[PDB]
Amino acid sequence: ITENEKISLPKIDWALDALEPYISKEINDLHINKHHVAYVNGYNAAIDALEKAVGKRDLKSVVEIQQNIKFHGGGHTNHSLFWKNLAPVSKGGGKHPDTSSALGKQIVAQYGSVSNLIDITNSKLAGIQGSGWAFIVKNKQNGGALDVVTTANQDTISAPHLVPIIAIDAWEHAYYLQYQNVRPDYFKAIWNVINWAEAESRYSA
Amino acid sequence: ITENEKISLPKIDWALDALEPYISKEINDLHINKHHVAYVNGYNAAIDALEKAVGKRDLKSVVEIQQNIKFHGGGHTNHSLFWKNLAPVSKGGGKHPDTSSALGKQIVAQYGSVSNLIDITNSKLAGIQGSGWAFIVKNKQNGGALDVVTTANQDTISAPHLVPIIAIDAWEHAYYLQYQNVRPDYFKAIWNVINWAEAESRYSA
Amino acid sequence: ITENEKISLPKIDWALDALEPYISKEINDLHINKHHVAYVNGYNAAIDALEKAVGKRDLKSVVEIQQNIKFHGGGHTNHSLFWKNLAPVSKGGGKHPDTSSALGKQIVAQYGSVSNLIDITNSKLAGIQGSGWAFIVKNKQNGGALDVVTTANQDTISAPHLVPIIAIDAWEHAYYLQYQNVRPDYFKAIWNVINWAEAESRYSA
Amino acid sequence: ITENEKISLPKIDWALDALEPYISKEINDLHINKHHVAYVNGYNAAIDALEKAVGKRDLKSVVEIQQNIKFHGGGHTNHSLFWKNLAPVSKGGGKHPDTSSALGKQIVAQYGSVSNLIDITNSKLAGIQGSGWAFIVKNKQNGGALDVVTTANQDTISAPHLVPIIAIDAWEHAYYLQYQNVRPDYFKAIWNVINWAEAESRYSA
Ligand SMILES: [Mn+2]
Ligand SMILES: [Mn+2]
Ligand SMILES: [Mn+2]
Ligand SMILES: [Mn+2]
Repeated sequence: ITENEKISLPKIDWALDALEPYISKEINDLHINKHHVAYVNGYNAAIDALEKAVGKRDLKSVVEIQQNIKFHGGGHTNHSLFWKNLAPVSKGGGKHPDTSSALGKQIVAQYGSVSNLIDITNSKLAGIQGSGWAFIVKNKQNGGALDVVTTANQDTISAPHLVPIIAIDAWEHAYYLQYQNVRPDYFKAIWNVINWAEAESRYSA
Repeated sequence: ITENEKISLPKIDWALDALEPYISKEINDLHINKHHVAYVNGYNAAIDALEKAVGKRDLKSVVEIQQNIKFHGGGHTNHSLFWKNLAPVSKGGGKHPDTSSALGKQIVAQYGSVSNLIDITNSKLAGIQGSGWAFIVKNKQNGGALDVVTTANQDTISAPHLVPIIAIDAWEHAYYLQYQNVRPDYFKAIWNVINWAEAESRYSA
Repeated sequence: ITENEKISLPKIDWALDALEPYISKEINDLHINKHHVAYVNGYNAAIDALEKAVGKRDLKSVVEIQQNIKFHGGGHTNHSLFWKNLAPVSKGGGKHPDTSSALGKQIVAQYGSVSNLIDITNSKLAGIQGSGWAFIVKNKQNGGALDVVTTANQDTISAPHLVPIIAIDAWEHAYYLQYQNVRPDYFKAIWNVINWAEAESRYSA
Repeated sequence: ITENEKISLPKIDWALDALEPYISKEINDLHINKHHVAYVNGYNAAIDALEKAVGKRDLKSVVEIQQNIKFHGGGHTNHSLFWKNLAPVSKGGGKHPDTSSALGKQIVAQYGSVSNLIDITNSKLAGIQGSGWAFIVKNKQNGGALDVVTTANQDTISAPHLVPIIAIDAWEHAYYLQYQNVRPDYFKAIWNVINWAEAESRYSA
C-alpha cells in the first residue's frame, strides 16, 4: 500500500456536543473516533491485502477481499457524507434549502415542499430492517430528478449517474445511547441538524 | 387472522439481572420487552396483511409482505432460541457440555475441544458485517456434523435438514449499552452465560 | 388453498410466431408453456404449503416458504407484464409512444427522446449479472418521475408507490435458443416488438 | 495492470465433443470460448480499472468496481474448477471415487455412499433460484467434514477454511441448448462425466 492510496479520518466542521439535544456528544465521539476510524483502518488494510493477492493471481483471496473493500470503503464514504450534511442550529442546521436554488427548485417541483420530502424519507428510514442508510439522491440521466433510496449496511450510492444529496445513518450505533429502541424519535429529531446548504452544493456540483 | 396462528412473547427462565455482569439487566429489559415484542407484533400484523392479499390475488402486495414475514418470523425464532441458550451461572450457564453426550462426543471428534469451537464461532462473529447472527448447527444428512454459519438481520436456520444448536445475537442492540463499539468483548463475554444443557438437548431431539 | 386464491396462466394477445424475427416461436413456446407455467404451479403449491405451516404456527417452515412465494409470485407478475408489453409489428409493436400522452410527455421532459430512454435501458440490461429484469418505472411520490431499475431473478416492482411501465426479461432462457451468448443483440432487437400503447395505459392508470 | 496480474483461459484436458451425449459439443464450445473468455477479459479489465481508481482514492469508483472483480474473478475460478472436474468416460468420467482414498472414506463415513451424496447435491441444484452453482466442500476446521452448498451467479467458495471438491454449473447457458427448460435432466446426466479422481486430489491437497 502506497501513501497516496491511503485514506484518513476527515476533519469535522462542528464540535462533538454541538448537535445536542438531537445527537449527543457521547454518540458523536464514538461514531467518529471509534466507528469511522474502524472503516479508515479496514479500508487501508483491505487495499494492502488486495495488492498482495492480485499480484500473485490468488483469485480466491482477491474475491474474498472485495467484500472488505466494499464495506470499509463504503463506511468511509457514507460517514464522510454524513458529517458534512450535519450542522449545529447556530451554523444553519435545520434551515430548509433556498427555494430558488437548483435543489430547492427541484424539491418544490417534484414534492411540493421540503416537509413532504422529509416525510417520504422518514418513511423509507422506518422501513429499513437491520443496518443501513437512507439517501436523497439526484439522477443525472433523467433530468436531475430526485428520489429517496435505502442501502443495507455500508452499501452506498456508487452508480456514476447518481449523486448522494443527503445521507442519513440508520445503524443502531447512530442513536442507541440516546434513543434506545425508539428509532422513529431519532429519525424525526435529526432533521433539526441537517445541513441543507451542503445538500444544495451537492446538487449543483 | 385466527387465534391459533398468532405468536406470543415466550417466558424467559431467568430474571432480567441474572446474566450480570456479562449481560446487563438494562440490555435484557429492552431486548425482551421492546425488541422481541416488536417481532411478535410485526409477524402477527404481516400474517393478517398476507391472508387478505392472498385472498384478493394481489400478488404485488403478497410479494411485498413476504419480506415482513421473513424478518419478523425470523426475529421471533432467533430471539426465542437465544433466551433458551442463555443461563445464569448458578443454573449451569457457561458450563461445558458433557463430553459423553451426543453433542459432546461430536464436538470432541470434530473440534477436539469446546474452547476451539468457541474460538471458531468468535471469529465468525467478528466477521459479521452489519446486523446478524452466528449459529452452531447440526446437519442431519451428513452424519450429524456440526458447523458454524452466520445469517444477516433476522435470517434464521430454516432449512429442514439443519438444526440450530447455539444462536448468538450480533445486532448492536444486543451489546451497545454495555460494551459500546467493542463487539469482540461482548462475543468473549457471552460464553460465560451460554446454556450448553439446552444445546445438548437440541442435538439429541 | 381455495379456488379464489389460485393463479392461472394468462391468455396471450399474439400468436407464438408473431414476434419473429426478433423473438422466435421456439423461445416463446417454452417461455410461456414451460417457464411461466412453472411459476403458476410454484405459487399455488407455495400458498398451499404456507396456510398449512401458518396454521400450525411452524415459524421455521413459514420462513422457508416465503422465498418460494417471492420467487413464483414474482415470476408470474414479471412474465404477465412481459407478454402485455410485447406486440407484433402489425399490432403496434415497436411504435414509439404518442408524445402528447402523459407517458410520452414525461419521456420528452426527462430524457428528450424514446431513443435516449431505450439507450439508458439497454445500458442497465447490459450490466445485469446472472438472471434478472430491467423496468421503466413511474414513481407516484416524486411527481410521477420515470426511472430505469433492475431486479435480480424473479424480484419485481412491488413498492406500492412504484408502477412497472415496461418489463424486459434478461434471463438466459429469454434469448439463448436464438442469440446464444450474444445478449446485447437480443436487447437491441426486442425494442422492435415493445408495446408502447400498453406502457401509456400503465402510466395513466 | 502488469503481466503477472493478468489471468488466461485454461487448457481443457478433453475435446469439445468428449463429454457427449451428456454435454454437447455446441454447449462446450460456447461455454469455454464465449462464456469463460468473457470472465477472463472482464477480470483483467476490472483489475486495471481498480488500480487506477485506488491510485486516485476515488472510493465511489473503487466500491463500484469491486462487484466486477467478484463476478469475473468468481466466473473464472468456478469455470476452471468445472472443466477440471469433468472427464470423458474413457478417461474415468463417472467412475466413483476409491473408497480407500481420504475423500472416499469421508463420503462413506458421512453419507454411506456416493449415490446418496449425489441425491443430496441434485436436490440442492434443483432448489437453485436463478443463476448459480452447487459445490461439494471440505471444511478444514471441523475434521475435514464434507457439505453441499450453493452460491448465486459467480459467487464461489472463497473462505480460506473451505475447499471446493466438486463444482456444478447451474446457469441456464450450461444446459439450455441441449436440455432446454428441463434442468433436472441435466443435473442427473452430469454425474456420468464427473471426474472423481480430481475431487480425491482436491480433498488430499
Ligand atoms: Mn454509522
Ligand atoms: Mn436481538
Ligand atoms: Mn423469463
Ligand atoms: Mn457457466
